[PDB]
Amino acid sequence: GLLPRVNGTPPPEVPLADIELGSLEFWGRDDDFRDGAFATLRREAPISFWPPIELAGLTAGKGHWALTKHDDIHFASRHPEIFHSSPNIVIHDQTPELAEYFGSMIVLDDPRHQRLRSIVSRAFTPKVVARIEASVRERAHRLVAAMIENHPDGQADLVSELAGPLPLQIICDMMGIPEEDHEQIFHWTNVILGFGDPDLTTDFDEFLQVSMAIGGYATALADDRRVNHHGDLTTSLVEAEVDGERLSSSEIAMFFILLVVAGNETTRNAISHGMLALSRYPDERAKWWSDFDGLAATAVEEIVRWASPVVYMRRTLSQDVDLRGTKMAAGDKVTLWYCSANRDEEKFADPWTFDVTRNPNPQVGFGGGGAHFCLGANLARREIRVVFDELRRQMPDVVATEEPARLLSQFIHGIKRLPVAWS
Ligand code: HEM
Ligand SMILES: CC(C)CCC[C@@H](C)[C@H]1CC[C@H]2[C@@H]3C(=O)C=C4C[C@@H](O)CC[C@]4(C)[C@H]3CC[C@]12C
Repeated sequence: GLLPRVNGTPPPEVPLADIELGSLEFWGRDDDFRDGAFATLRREAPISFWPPIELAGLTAGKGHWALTKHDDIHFASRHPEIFHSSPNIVIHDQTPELAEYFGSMIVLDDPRHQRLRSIVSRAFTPKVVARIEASVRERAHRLVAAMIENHPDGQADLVSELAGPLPLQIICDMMGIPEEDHEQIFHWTNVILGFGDPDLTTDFDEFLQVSMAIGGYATALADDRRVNHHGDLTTSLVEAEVDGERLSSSEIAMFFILLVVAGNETTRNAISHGMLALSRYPDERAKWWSDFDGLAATAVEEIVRWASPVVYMRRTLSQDVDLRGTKMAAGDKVTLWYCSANRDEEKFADPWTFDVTRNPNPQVGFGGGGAHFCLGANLARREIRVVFDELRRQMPDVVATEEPARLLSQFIHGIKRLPVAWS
């Protein structure tokens, strides 16, 4: 049931008049239409203004300027003195009731951002990730083995059985979340980054119920670790002193929520889109499987470029900015479309070819660099690598058998369900 594709094919041309970045219906279209829309913007309207989507649109606040060029997204990322992460990194205004749960370091500027990031950043270094490499592989090995055992007919949903669980288990392990609570945590983060998709929720009170629930989970776990320290990130949070003063319970909960949402709702889509690409372009599977360790570094970078799991991130101007002939005003919202930068014809020879040997590969799936560069980048790369190594070893012919069920989202390039089959 997988539709045939030809590597290197550009999307059909999308007329400039047909693009509505502010409509839910646009984000419901398939990737060819979306990719073609962003190609048209790069060529004919590389900076342009759009209204918020209608999803909770009455409280969204103002519209935004869309940056579609790799170099413009780079400039914005590298100059937070102009393009601020405060007050929010999605288009929607962060209302007071949302700020209760989501006013974390990701919506702060330096120096407070850096002081918060430094509490945990040593647990995400390459050498620390190398320590828990063996744990990461054991968890991936066991999940892939369970897929074979749980599905003797050789068919299953890659997302529920592997792509979701592996990153979930790792970040829960690093936070010190008990094994019995994994499913509950994943349900909550699925809803928090699925608002607007009816398979997740379209009811904002249910969203607020979930946010309440994970916030209360976080504070209860932090309260236990304050009494009895463990060697986990939650204990690092309760123990930290920023200029002699400890974090508030509110600050601890927001930080906890940031880490588990980010760890649960990103890598899984790199894996699902990676499987889809290897299914559509079998020469690339054949190349990688023939020399997994020789090709893994370039293959992992190309999977992130192809998937762009985070579609965009917002910034806010503190001064007037005249960029590429477009005059934007102090206080305007500006959006950084990584999904577009990662197809930029000025930065990639042959952007429409999925090439697991690609080098160089200046992909900005982890953002354009700078102060908020993805804290989990090293971890995510290892998570992707070990999952595909275990699929290669245990079920080398695993392939998608249907087009995926796509998450309805402007922010997250989500695959909800991906049927696969193996011999
Ligand atoms: C392939 C997987 C992932 C992708 C594509 C991705 C993408 C991103 C992007 C685009 C940003 C914003 C960068 C910027 O503003 O310049 C970000 C920030 C962040 N990510 Fe990742 N992410 C991934 C996996 C993870 C994982 C597994 C974690 C584990 C906890 C994580 C934790 C974070 C955190 C904490 C931040 C905020 C950093 C800060 O504000 O200083 N991410 N991520
Ligand atoms: C992908 C990761 C790297 C980052 C995750 C960030 C998470 C923890 C946080 C940071 C800011 C939060 C959003 C917000 O402030 C406003 C709204 C509007 C509301 O109508 C629906 C929910 C939404 C999109 C929030 C969803 C959760 C977000 C993205």
